[PDB]
Amino acid sequence: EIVMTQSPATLSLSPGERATLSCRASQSVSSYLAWYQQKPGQAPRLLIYDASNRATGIPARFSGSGSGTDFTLTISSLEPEDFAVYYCQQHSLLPRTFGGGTKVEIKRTVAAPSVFIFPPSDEQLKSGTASVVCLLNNFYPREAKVQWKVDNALQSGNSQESVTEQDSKDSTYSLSSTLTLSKADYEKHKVYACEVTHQGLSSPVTKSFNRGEC
Amino acid sequence: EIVMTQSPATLSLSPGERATLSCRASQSVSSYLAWYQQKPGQAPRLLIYDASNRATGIPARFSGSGSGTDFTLTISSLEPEDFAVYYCQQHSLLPRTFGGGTKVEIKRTVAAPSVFIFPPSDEQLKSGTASVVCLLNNFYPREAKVQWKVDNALQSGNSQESVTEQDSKDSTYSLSSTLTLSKADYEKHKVYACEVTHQGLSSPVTKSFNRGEC
Amino acid sequence: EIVMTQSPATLSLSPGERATLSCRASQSVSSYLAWYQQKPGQAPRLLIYDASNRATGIPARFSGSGSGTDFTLTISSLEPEDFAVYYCQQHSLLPRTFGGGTKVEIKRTVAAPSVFIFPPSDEQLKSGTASVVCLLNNFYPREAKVQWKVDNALQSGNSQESVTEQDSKDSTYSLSSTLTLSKADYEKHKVYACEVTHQGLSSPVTKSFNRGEC
Amino acid sequence: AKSRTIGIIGAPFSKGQPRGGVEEGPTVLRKAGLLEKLKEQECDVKDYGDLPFADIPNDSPFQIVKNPRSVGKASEQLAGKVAEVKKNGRISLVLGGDHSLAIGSISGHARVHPDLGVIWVDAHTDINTPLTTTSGNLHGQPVSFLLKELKGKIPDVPGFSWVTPCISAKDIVYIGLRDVDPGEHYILKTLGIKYFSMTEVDRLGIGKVMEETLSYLLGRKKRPIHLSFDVDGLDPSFTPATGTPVVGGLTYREGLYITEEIYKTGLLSGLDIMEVNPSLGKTPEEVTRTVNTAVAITLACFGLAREGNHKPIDYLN
Amino acid sequence: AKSRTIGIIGAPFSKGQPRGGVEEGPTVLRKAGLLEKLKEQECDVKDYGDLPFADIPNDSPFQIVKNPRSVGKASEQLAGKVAEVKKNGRISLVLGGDHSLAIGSISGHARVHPDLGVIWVDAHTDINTPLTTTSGNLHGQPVSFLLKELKGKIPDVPGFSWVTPCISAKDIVYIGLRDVDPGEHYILKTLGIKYFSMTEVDRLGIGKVMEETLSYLLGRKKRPIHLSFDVDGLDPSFTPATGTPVVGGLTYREGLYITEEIYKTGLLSGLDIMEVNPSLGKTPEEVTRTVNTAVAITLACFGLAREGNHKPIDYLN
Amino acid sequence: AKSRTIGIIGAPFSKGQPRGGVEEGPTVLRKAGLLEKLKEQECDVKDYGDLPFADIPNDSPFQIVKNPRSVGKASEQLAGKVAEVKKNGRISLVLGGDHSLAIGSISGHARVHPDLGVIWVDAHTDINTPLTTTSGNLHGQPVSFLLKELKGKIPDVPGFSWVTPCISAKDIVYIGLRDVDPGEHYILKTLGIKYFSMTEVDRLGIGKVMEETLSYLLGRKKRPIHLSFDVDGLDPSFTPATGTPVVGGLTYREGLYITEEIYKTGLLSGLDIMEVNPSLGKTPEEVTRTVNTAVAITLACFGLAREGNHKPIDYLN
Ligand SMILES: [Mn+2]
Ligand SMILES: [Mn+2]
Ligand SMILES: [Mn+2]
Repeated sequence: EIVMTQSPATLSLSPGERATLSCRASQSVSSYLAWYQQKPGQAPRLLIYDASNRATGIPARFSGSGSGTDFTLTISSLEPEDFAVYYCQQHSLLPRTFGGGTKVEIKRTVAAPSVFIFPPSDEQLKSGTASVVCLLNNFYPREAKVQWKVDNALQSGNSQESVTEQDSKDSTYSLSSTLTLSKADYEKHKVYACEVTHQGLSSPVTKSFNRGEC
Repeated sequence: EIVMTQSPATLSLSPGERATLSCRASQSVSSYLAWYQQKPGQAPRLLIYDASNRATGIPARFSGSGSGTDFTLTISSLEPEDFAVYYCQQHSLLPRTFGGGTKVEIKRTVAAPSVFIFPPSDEQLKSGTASVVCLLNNFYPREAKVQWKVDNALQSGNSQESVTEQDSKDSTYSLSSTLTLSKADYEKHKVYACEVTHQGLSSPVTKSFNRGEC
Repeated sequence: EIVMTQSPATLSLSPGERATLSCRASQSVSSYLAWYQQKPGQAPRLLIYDASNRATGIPARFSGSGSGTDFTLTISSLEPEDFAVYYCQQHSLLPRTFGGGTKVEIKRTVAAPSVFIFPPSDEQLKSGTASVVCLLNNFYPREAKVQWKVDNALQSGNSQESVTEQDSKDSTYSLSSTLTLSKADYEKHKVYACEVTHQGLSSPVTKSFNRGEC
Repeated sequence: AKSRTIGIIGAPFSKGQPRGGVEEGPTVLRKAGLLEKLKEQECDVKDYGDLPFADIPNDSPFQIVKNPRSVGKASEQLAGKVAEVKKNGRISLVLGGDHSLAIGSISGHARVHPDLGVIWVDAHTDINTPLTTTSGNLHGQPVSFLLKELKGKIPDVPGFSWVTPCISAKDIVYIGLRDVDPGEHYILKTLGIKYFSMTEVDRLGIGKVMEETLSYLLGRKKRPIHLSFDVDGLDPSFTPATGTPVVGGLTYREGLYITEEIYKTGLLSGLDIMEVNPSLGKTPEEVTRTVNTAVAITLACFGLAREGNHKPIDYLN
Repeated sequence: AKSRTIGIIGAPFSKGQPRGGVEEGPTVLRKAGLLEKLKEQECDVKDYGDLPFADIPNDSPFQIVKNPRSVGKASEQLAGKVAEVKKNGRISLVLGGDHSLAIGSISGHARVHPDLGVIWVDAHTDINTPLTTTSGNLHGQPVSFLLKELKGKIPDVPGFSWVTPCISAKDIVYIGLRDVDPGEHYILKTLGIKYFSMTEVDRLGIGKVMEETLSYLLGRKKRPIHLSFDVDGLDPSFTPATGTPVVGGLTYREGLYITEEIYKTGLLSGLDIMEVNPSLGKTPEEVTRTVNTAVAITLACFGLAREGNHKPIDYLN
Repeated sequence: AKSRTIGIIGAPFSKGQPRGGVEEGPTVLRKAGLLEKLKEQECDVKDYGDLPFADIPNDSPFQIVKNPRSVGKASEQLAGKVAEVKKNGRISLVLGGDHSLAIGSISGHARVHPDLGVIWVDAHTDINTPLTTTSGNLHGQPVSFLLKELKGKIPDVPGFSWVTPCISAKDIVYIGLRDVDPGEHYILKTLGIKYFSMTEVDRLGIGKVMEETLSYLLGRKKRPIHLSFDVDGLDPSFTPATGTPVVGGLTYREGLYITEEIYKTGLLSGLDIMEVNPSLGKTPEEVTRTVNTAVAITLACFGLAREGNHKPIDYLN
């Protein structure tokens, strides 16, 4: 059970020069591990098969080194179709541990989320529930906060968030914490504010409404 | 783990003609299973040993067929001593799955429960508890409801029911939901109604009292 | 899994004559078990190796008998350095069960605990918690009680006790129940009494204060 | 070649033994892929599918013998199929299933080769009559229908009227006997059938036993040899998932040596692999070992020597 | 018959070995039902119960030898019982327990048959003296009390004053040696005792070894044979629940062949089955295999041939 | 003595086989304490440490042969060390690791003793060329570099330019063949190399096979014998934690008899123990059995007879 530690946790790079990646082993694998291309929603694909040697139709730019504890994966000529979660994985020891995950993002600039809270529908009040949805939209990076305020009461646990993938077009993100409440706790209050703290935001943006306003 | 599904879940038959029963297998047992006579509170007894052939002192009327997925058990000449939970059980596959249970009842007519709620004793009030007992008695079939009402509050969970066996004499049943409460929750209310809904009842019969009446 | 039952649970003896100890087996070990000297905070030490025969530097006084169900351990010439938890342990059956524990105390007389309750610090009120500490000190034996009173409310569960070892000097004990509360439940009350019931005490001694007194 | 020209007959059959599950004998062995494991070396592999065995619900038993008619119909169907595939000049690989199938296997083989011999490798003799049985299970009674010396001693069992006793007492050699009934041992000493129990194998060694076996059967006349095999004759350390597990069986090495000597005769003409029960595996590992054991026995029957095998061309090219 | 006329002696004894649990040797073997497994064939089964062995609490050891007196009292009681049941003309089946019981077993057998011989099947020679021991355990020292050539070399052990050395160095054959002390191997080469370690069995085969064994013991003079057996001489794949597990032992088939050849002599006169420890079973399955192994060894001692056995009457009736 | 004078060479090496973990071969065997298990009997134990094997990152493969240069550097370092310790007059105990180490082992042994012979005990011949391979793994190709008859048939593998073919086709005996390639069996029949597959061992018995082996190698001329051993030739019931588990191997008793006969020659001059993988143990119990098996093989190579061994002085004192 040799722990494989990938030294870049994630990476963001606007498409360009060498974007070399790293994975370390807990023991001496000695050039007996492989590199992988798990694309989002896809089957993984072999990049490097034994610490180098550029497996079977890999284009021009995906060398790597190692031998035998801390291994490298050189993304030299970035080619932005290659934005995928990458994986070192030892093989010549059982059981066969994978790496951690090497989500390669894009580094445009830090942008502000266009924050949009949404009341639950009256159809949801016909369902006897209430889910307040606070948008975040068209921003960078994912490093955000949502602090729900229920007549200005800092609440969580009733709220499930939702992270879009990074867009191919504008490299942005979109969040939605979903403050799912009962209808009874919904009727107890009106001021439903959503304190959103993001780096592109200068302030913790509190997007609010009143129960029955919109 | 071949699932044995008995096609009659239960059965009720006032004593008479062919009362044939059924069990299906999940695979092809091919005449390699047996029939059983678990009487209430008794050890089970072998009826048919291999899909037919009327094992070793079975009287005159207990044939069956099959071979090899869905098997039959013919109760042709009913003989009302034979009211017992019956069982198909595969054998020639491990592990050896039983059937579901074939409680054979008697089909007299649908009767109304004589409903009798009972206050907890003051001796139970000396115990610091309270259990309200609502009878059902001398009815048919078991398909009943009890809706406790505590100053007319539809409650459950504090109530354990109790099902008599079908009588040999009058083929009836008797129920008692036991609304076991604390003494404190007992003292909070008086109107202790027991909404009993049964098929022999024309109405949901609500048998009530007041705390301190009887 | 032969259960080894030591017939003295504990023992207290002011240093003197034969202080013989006992252990019983669930089966016939037949002189195939050993005696041990787990001193407090120490590694155990072999006393008797096979039901007798005085293992390898044991001084003069530690014989024992048995053969083969109920075994003895004779502490004949007490020598008060020998106050340690003692152990029978079968060996010639797997798995190898130990005894129960033979804490040898000292029997001075029954003394009264000098009881001292202590308010939580205001530094603990700066921590947002509160732990009320009620001493017992310089008494005998350990058989005591603490009944916390929070504006005279018999509470427990918020209280962890703490038992000193028997002193080498005066053979005494010291207890401290630690009524750990929230600061909020602390602020709800003042009269923080500690009903201590001990044999050396003639009465259940209730040591109290008020929140903000000392 | 003339050897390793195979007709494969699967018989998902269980009605001659109690414990159902040997119906998945050919299922597991084909999904173990015996075909592809033959197709490396020069094997004329030709499956003929599984046989559709009818389910007669009114299979009324004998006194002790139970299910006579569906078993007899099964072996009659199998006798037709074995005679069919031995008209093709192939080697009749039949595998089930239990020993009741070996009746029709030897029957259809004797329809083509009446001069055959049987090597019945088994923990048991399986020579029981309907009279001298204790269970009545026909997998304990295949051999008695096929012996000419028990003619008249065989009752008229319903479903076995087509059965002709085809071999003599000298025509058969038992190897691996360690679970023999008193009736079985009495008949064995009665007819003077040549055999090899575990005693004589532990005495002489498996090489001397195989030497004396081939000297007894082929030292007189070179004749087609119908190896009919039970997996319980091998030790249940290798084959625990068999219908009749009896400890102290032959070793895996010994059985491989037997089958290699049989291939080196080249007069192997029909193979029967029975009592394969994956449902009696306590672990799937037990099933895996037992199936691999049976497959390796079959491969060494069809040329897979432990010393190695090659196509007769140069490889230093 | 003259053979398989059995006196059964159970000895729930453990005090000659460290690991307690072989007291439930006769308990498990009798609840394995060796009696009923003898009662099919013509066995004059007669149990004589278990022996009440006293517990002397002051069993003061020797230098290295521990518990001399209770073991000596046990073997003296057992010597009386073995001589008693061999006055009955039976075959003394004694089973425990450990090898210290075999002292009194051979003693009471030599009281009736002074011309006996011993086949000591064991992983060990167990020929240790009180001087040449490493443990002092008397189950490692039974044989040295019984050898006339070690007279004077045996110290005066408390509890063994009744012991008379009854056999010579030529009177005993070891089979199964794979755990031999340097003192044991020195004494073995000193007295010139005929033996068969695992080396010579792997060389000659178990048939040639049994042939040479019976040629050495009975080729000179037909004499009563006292097979004294240890279960560890068989391989711990079959017997893992033994007191001294040593890998590389004899196979189950080999031990059955040994006991079958001993029955075919018919001069078997006393059987000793020791080192049966159900408490050393890691699984109950281990206990089950080991007990069934020992029972099958005993049955093949008393006529259960692997080739089959029958009552000498017609069965085709 | 002249025998059991040991130089110990540990090689924590894996690059000639795929499954990493045989680097902890000498680690586990030394922490199994083979040294102390030699030090009871008269063993001149002298370890020489482990060899520092360099990690060449640019070990560019051949067509199918992978990692040629680090393996060649490893065996060249090992050839120097083996020749060094055989200048000391010791017996070169080398243990790894895999069969690629045996190249340099036999190389450095032939630097001192050009007249040697090889007993290659293995499930495999390992005689593959770079051309006739299927994996390209050099533990499947050690023997072909060392044969004079394959000169020219060996391509110029990078890292093996120092390798001199030192033995002839008559100089080597295979024992334990049960997994042989068609290329391997073709070369084996081509050169006429004397061998002993599992077929001939099951025929003749291990005693006759060892007799014919020593008659073939030492019946002509008494010469230094380099036993190079694989643990997979023994059955994986005893050694499941090997790199190439092939069922139907030799028994533990058979391998002990082999090594005892080799010690009784006294012409053993170099021992190679390879394919020891503790990481392939499914349980630590598997690792424990396999390691104890290999250790007991080594002890029986260096005098530990199953019949017993003693210092040649009196013990009755
Ligand atoms: Mn069979
Ligand atoms: Mn022994
Ligand atoms: Mn190998």
